[PDB]
Amino acid sequence: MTHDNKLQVEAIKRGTVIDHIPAQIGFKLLSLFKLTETDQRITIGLNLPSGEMGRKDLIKIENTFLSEDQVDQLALYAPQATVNRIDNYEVVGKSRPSLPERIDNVLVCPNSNCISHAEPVSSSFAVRKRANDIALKCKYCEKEFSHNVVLAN
Amino acid sequence: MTHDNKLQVEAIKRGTVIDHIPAQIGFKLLSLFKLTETDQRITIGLNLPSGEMGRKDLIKIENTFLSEDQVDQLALYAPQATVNRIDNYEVVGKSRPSLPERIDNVLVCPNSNCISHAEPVSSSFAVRKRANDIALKCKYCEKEFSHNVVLAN
Amino acid sequence: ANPLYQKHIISINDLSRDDLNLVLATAAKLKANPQPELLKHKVIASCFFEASTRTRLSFETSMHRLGASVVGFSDSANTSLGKKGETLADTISVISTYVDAIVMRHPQEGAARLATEFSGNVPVLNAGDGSNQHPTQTLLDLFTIQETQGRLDNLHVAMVGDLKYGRTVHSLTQALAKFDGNRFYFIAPDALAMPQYILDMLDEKGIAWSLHSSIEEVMAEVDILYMTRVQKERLDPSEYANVKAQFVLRASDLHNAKANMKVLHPLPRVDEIATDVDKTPHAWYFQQAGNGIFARQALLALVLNRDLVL
Amino acid sequence: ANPLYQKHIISINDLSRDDLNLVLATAAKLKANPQPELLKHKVIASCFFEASTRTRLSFETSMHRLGASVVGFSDSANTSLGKKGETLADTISVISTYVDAIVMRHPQEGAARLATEFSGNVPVLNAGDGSNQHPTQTLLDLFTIQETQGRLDNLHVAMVGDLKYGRTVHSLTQALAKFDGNRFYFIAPDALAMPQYILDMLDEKGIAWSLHSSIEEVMAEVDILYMTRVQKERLDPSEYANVKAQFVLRASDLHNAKANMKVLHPLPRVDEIATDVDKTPHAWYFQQAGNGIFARQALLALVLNRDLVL
Amino acid sequence: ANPLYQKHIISINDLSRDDLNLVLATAAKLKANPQPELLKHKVIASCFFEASTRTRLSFETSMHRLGASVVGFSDSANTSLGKKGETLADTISVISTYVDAIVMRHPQEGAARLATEFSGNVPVLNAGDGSNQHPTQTLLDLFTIQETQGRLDNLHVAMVGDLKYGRTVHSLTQALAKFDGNRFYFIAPDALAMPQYILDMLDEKGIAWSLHSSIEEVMAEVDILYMTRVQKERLDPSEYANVKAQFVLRASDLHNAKANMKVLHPLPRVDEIATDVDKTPHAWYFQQAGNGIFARQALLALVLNRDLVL
Amino acid sequence: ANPLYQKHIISINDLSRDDLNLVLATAAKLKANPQPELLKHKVIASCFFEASTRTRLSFETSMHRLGASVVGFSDSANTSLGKKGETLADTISVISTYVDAIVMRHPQEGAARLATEFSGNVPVLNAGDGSNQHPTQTLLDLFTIQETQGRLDNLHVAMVGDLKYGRTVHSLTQALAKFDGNRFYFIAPDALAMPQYILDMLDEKGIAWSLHSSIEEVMAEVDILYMTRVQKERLDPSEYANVKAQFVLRASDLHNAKANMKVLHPLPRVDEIATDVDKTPHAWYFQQAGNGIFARQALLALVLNRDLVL
Ligand SMILES: Nc1ccn([C@@H]2O[C@H](COP(=O)(O)OP(=O)(O)OP(=O)(O)O)[C@@H](O)[C@H]2O)c(=O)n1
Ligand SMILES: Nc1ccn([C@@H]2O[C@H](COP(=O)(O)OP(=O)(O)OP(=O)(O)O)[C@@H](O)[C@H]2O)c(=O)n1
Ligand SMILES: [Zn+2]
Ligand SMILES: [Zn+2]
Repeated sequence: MTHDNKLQVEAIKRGTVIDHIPAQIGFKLLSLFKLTETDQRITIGLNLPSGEMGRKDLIKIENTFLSEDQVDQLALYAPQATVNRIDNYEVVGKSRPSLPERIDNVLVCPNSNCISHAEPVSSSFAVRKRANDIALKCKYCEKEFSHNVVLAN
Repeated sequence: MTHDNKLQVEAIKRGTVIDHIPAQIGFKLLSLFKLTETDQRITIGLNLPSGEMGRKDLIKIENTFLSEDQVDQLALYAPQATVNRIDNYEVVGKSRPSLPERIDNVLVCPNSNCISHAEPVSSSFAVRKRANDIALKCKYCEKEFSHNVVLAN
Repeated sequence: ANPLYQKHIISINDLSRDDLNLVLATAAKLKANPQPELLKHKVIASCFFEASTRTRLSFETSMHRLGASVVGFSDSANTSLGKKGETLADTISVISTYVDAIVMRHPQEGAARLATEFSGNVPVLNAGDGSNQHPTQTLLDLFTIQETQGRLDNLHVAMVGDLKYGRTVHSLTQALAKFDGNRFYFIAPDALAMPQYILDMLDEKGIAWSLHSSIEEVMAEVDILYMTRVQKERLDPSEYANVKAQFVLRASDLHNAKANMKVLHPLPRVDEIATDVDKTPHAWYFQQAGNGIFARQALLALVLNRDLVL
Repeated sequence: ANPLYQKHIISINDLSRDDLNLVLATAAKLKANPQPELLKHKVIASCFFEASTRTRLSFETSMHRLGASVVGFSDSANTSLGKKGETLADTISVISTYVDAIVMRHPQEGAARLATEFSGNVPVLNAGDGSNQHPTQTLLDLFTIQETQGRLDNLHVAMVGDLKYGRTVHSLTQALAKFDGNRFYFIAPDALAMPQYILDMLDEKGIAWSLHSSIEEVMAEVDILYMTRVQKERLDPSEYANVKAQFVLRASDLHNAKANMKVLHPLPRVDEIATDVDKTPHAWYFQQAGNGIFARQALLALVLNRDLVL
Repeated sequence: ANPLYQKHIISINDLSRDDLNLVLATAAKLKANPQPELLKHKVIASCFFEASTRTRLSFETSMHRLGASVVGFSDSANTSLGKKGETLADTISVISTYVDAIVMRHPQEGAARLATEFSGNVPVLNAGDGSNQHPTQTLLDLFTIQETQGRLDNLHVAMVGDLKYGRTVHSLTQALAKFDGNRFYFIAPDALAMPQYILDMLDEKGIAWSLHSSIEEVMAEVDILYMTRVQKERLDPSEYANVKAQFVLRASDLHNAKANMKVLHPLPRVDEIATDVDKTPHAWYFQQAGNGIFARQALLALVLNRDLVL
Repeated sequence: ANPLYQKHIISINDLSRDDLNLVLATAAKLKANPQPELLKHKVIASCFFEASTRTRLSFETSMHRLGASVVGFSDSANTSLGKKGETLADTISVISTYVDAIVMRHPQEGAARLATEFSGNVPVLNAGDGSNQHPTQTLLDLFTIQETQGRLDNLHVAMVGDLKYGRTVHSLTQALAKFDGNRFYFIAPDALAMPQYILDMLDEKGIAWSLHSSIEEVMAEVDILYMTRVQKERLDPSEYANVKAQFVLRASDLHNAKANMKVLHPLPRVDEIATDVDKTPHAWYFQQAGNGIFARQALLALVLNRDLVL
């Protein structure tokens, strides 16, 4: 309980707040990292006014603490987000995402002939070379693509 | 104020508030009805407490009025949802969803030989409350299925 | 301008009683005085994405008997379309750029109605879409019941054979349910029974029907006996053979048929109607196929012509 | 007698500027007042040794719209010719013994010009010979540039796609180089670049061209954007995908297009032009295909008629 | 000698309760203490006139783990024997002069029984003959049921799917009906239900059976759940997709099953068993396919070796 | 145990310099003093979902020279597994309950790596997976280079042909780049040149490479000349035939080669190597294909046998 309001809503006790999500990445992250399949109270604010991006998104998941590698999976979508972990209304922890070494499940090999399309295996890509611009190599067909390309189909 | 409910959350000046979404339909509806593709502030609550109705979800979308047709769509999913419009800080209309006569776009034909599957076509089903269920007849096939078979997929 | 003018004939469920009578009275007039130049200078596409000779030769002869030109393909065995992922929306957006009506058969249900969303103003007439509709087969059967019986109402119509998957008996039961007082007798192997959505529509309209197990139970009362082929793969070889291959008609069975009774079969008949039935007055399966010409001609005349001269 | 009278239309390199204008002004007249009996009593052979539905249905509809009869075959999948080693000289020496013009497509380059040495006086019109020519596709594209732009000279024409093996962009660059002041922008993956013999002919005629890597670099200045399909097997699956599948047009890209800009694609389009482009005023790919009828009609009218009435 | 020494293995109908237990007893022995030189110098023929590579690899691996040699073939659209003209009877008469045993799978029923009259003293083992029999599948199913449940009597076995045409479900019911007190639940789509002959036999034996509509209503009482694949050709796409909220199994459905309940499937399992079942302890279809090695080793060992002391 | 004992052999990328030398060391041992009962009682599966009979016979002969048993298949337009519906994952899950090792060649990339997650403790050895990897070809190429040159470091290797799509030339360059001081010459048609990733890797390692236009300009400095076949589908006939005075090798071209220079080719060699080369001492492609036996014997011996004392 603390005086919420909607331009920057307030206080969950105990749980995670992913703030400074770029506009329109928030829903993407909800659906992609399946954050919603929990019985906990999630509160989400879309296209909000704030700390200078002007407009941002924010997600609040009480009682769940998603961390260290979970936070890193957020990196090519929301690299400039902050993952505050809250306990008894205090921000006892502030993480930011860094590039992971493996991004499972979420991507799709652009190579139409690899076997991963047709089967009970989940995608897996090795990540290379920070911010000057990322290369992702499929586990299975060992073909290396530009992230800009894996991130369309 | 307290017996918790509000604690500071989002009263809005004008907009639509969909309330009493059945739990887990809450995220379906954002996806399916493409409600986040907007720049307006949305504030969503999941697994919201409802001693009042078990547990529920609730989307608040401002400066947008979702009406008539748009409301009746939701009936297949959240059939006991009360949409509320607001134009100056309070409920100007409560609107329950009624079943429509046609459900376009969001639904797949179960029929794998139906031409809707391979083509640039928007799906369309004619709705029919045959007591015990709603049958849904595809506009291409003309094959009629229980709404439970189509929603299951 | 006539009601059917420039319409798409996609489903029987879309034609009213009125619409069906109009087509049938025009067939009767064209059968009586030919109009060999009515569609002079029209070019019509015969697109058979799935091959069907019986239906194609019939449709194109009747386009030829009203003076129209035909361009088209028969496929199933390759004729370069869908080449390199080309969608059906796109093929039809290109064919309607130059023909005046598209006749089409396609493997998937719904394909003629999709063609409709892309053909602009060129009418699309459905010659069969998978297990869904075949209007022009129901129009010819109806025409044949009418011409031989004198009416389309107050009939006793027996449907014998594979009723579960026979796409033509399902549409003829829906068309005939548009008219009054018809009584249906279904005679099918248990595995091949008339599906519930049919029965449920008959009940709801207060139309009488009943299941019988042999044609002898009902021959005496019957006006139209419509036979369908059982396809031997809807059953195993021994199911077909074992006791269910007795939905077979022979001359002997016709003894007590009313003098007006006719035997109809959309064809290929292979087993079900023995060759000795052909010599009887009740064999009307071949004359039914010849009526396909006038039914089909009538639809192309009504759809391409604002006003019809007769 | 008109210049084209009884000529063989085998290659674009054989038609002059004058010849190309004449065909285009006749197309414009026949599109404006039909001449449905001009080729009355002519019989034309549609020989498609290689199947091509799009092209065949178009060619035969336009033979039908001028009143001619068509006999012919589509093969690739067997229609008994070359049966038992019969040469193409021999098939053509026999077909020209009874038809009045041969339209033909064939897998090997040179085949329509060989037909010419054996057809006597029956004109041979080429509907495609392997990777060599396709005149009637260039005539329809030209007609469409002319009708939408008002001219064929002083154009800014962008050619986007697989330019190395796209047999139609190679002929349209040669035809357009017949006219003045056109400027070419080629946008191709490195593996699929416009071959040197093209570039070398443009340089030698003093025509301006340039390579760009995205359509955004040139959209603002462009009148005709001619897209071609990349065939996914000219590249491996991952080459296509990896960064080269971005020669794809979408509605968003059209923002700054001039109000007159048109998008042309010989078709099947499958990937390269997104479906939302269709709703824009610039989508002219389908109306381009409909113009195939008048371009094609005009060539058969000019080649079979000594004098033309208009 | 052992009772099955030099015997022909053609129908499950022909093996007594006792022969079924002998085979199963042996196969546990060979699984535990393998004897890789038991058929040293024997040459078995793997005549698959109908391809089934899973069954063929299981058998040939059974032949080689006992040290035997293998000659033979498979024939999806290929290799000479049976020809058309050359009879099966002459194929067998010639091959039984070359080998010591013949495993055969043929598309027509009774082919293996015909073979038996032409192989001389050479034993023939049926690997599938049309829709009639496949005894080595029943033998491994019982070995898996006996190896997970501890007995073959007093079981609550649920059989699910295409009970009308799964040859495996017809056989497994005959074989389990030689043991005592078994109770059967048959959960099938009523168009694909257990034939009246299986049921009439079961009532002559006094055995208990009941028919159910979804697995969820028996999940609680069951020991073996034997899923079968529903054969979508014997169905309409819409029929196929219509049934209830299906008869496919997922882990969610398993949350009530007894701890010793095992899900069996002859394979392939396209759709009816979801991947999440694969990780539960109740999943046993892959282990069932490995027991195929020990069941077929057993049969070959008893048929070709006079008495066995392992 | 040995380092490769029970390991999966899927990409050349995954074997260290040391593992490459162990294999090559073993293979010289087995060539010299053969051990024909080393895999006695093992049963290997030769799953060629894509036919390659040369590779399949090399492997099965490797399996039999070490005394192992073989079950499996090939599949140019044939035999059941993988079906369409039945997954590769379920095929492998079932076959890895029957055999001791799986050699597999599949048309889609990563199929062997997928397999690895379903074979349990059973090792899988890649025989080719789309355009990705074929490690047993690289292993025999290095064995032939080491056996003719005396070392695998400090070589002047010329690679010629389709460097863009030969999977073998991509692999051989990664493997030779784990050894020291090698200098690479790449003579290819610029439309078919070495990808930028091979070259970018080679420059990160400090390795020397240069690109040339015809073999004649490096003939003098070279040790290994590795010809590749130019894949005429990825080319126009006229393009194919246009290149220089070609990149095919004939004895005349060899008149300057060093005495220890050997010409290697993975085979087939339709055109790029003339028959007169076969009689020179520099020809070594056939001997290279015999070393395929000793390279694959080595791999199987180390994977299935715990430590090797030969
Ligand atoms: N019990 C609490 C305490 C804080 N917050 C959230 O924690 C987020 C940020 O943490 P904080 O350090 O308290 O505010 P800032 O200093 O602005 O964090 P930053 O500078 O990283 O944006 C705010 O969005 C606030 O809503 C919360 O929901 N519940
Ligand atoms: N300025 C306002 C006014 C109302 N609301 C929302 O509008 C909804 C309408 O409910 P209301 O009619 O005010 O009382 P309820 O009893 O909650 O409606 P119901 O009968 O559905 O429970 C409430 O959830 C409230 O949050 C809002 O967000 N902003
Ligand atoms: Zn991949
Ligand atoms: Zn449908």
